Amino acid sequence: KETYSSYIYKVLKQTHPDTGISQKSMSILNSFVNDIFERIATEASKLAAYNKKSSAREIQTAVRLIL
Amino acid sequence: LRDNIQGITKPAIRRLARRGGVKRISGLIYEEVRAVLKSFLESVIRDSVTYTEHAKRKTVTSLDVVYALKRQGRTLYGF
Amino acid sequence: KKENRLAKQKFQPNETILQFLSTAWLMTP
Amino acid sequence: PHRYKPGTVALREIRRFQKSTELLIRKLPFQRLVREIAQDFKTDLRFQSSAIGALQESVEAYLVSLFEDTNLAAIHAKRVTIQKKEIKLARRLRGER
DNA sequence: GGAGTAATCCCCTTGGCGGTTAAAACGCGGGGGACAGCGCGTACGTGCGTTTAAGCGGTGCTAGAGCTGTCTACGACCAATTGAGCGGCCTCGGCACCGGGATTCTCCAGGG
DNA sequence: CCCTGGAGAATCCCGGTGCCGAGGCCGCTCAATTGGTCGTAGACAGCTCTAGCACCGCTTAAACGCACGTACGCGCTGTCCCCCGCGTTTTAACCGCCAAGGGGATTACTCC
Repeated sequence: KETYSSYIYKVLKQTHPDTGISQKSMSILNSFVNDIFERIATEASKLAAYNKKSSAREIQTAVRLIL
Repeated sequence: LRDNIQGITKPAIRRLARRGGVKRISGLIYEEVRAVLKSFLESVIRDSVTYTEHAKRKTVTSLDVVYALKRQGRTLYGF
Repeated sequence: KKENRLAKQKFQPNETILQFLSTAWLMTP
Repeated sequence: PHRYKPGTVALREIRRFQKSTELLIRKLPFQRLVREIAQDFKTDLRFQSSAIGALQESVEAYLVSLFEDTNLAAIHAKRVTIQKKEIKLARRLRGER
């Protein structure tokens, strides 16, 4: 139903106008993008519970440490 | 209605070694790697059956293989 | 290619060396 | 009888087998081993369709990584080919248990 | 006049075979892989005559630390409207491994 | 013996030329707006304070040579082993083909 594919091809048109890709790459995109989402959500969950300050800096720290 | 293994090839195990960077062979190349396969798989299924017997519940969709093998020590992508 | 495409036991005694091939024949022809 | 030195024709075997997406595992009996593993303790799996390919490719990853680690430990010793002791070195250090 | 009995749909399994190729193995030749003992020396072996530092303990507060009033700075309900890309399809550009053509990869027995 | 004339094999530059192929395009629809409501995380002022660092003042604990000195690192060298090379053959999963009952659902027929 819902497809990120149209937005992905919009970004492609921002980069390359007339290039074609495969469906297996799309499925791997789905898997890896979603597991990145899960990991980034997991990393920045209880950081606000490390000290009594419970935002943007949580996910910023997540991307700072995973990368 | 059950089937069991017969020895895991001279040829296909040889290609397994071929992509493992092996040209000739010793007497300890074909059989033992399959033994490591069996030991690792028996350990991971031991953990899985412990998980599914402690609470006595079934499993979920094909997303289990990537998570279970990642905890095991070698997971996969592809879809 | 025939050998590749293609792919009860009996009882039989033997006799040799010292032998009396015996026959009680009324040799009357 | 064009019989050449083994190892160089084994080298061309390596070149052929290490070039494309060819499935080097002639391995539906690998699937039967997986079935024996799965139905060893439980039953009524009712799994997906292509999950056999994913689990088998994970098996390939584990076994082949073991193969390269074993060959590295073998050239570490004075024996180029795969030896069981090299595999013990490759698996025990991984934390097998 | 909606449910009780039961006649209907039906499709899905419980299971056994056509058709089937790969799956493991044989199998012979040999020659490269199998694994180590020695050469000897270099590769370490080592234990007491000869010192800086390490882990400190003699004042006074001394960079960061936990600290209780009373809040400044914000992030999530509902209700009528509406636009993003989704609900479904398949359009025009460019596909997709062995052939036209064969020099590469590898060894071997005579030129030399 | 080196060097090599000659022998074996095998898939890289671009298609087979008919279709894969990704998410534009028809617009609509369902959780986003803004119409008002609402009390909670983050925090500013606040006060000395934990254990001991600046001096002094340390006692030996590692840290450093010597005088030889005494064995094993890597490959020669050894059999030895030994298992692929790749053709060839036989164990060996998957997916339709069969003809039936169970039975969940579902209403024909009906009934209290």
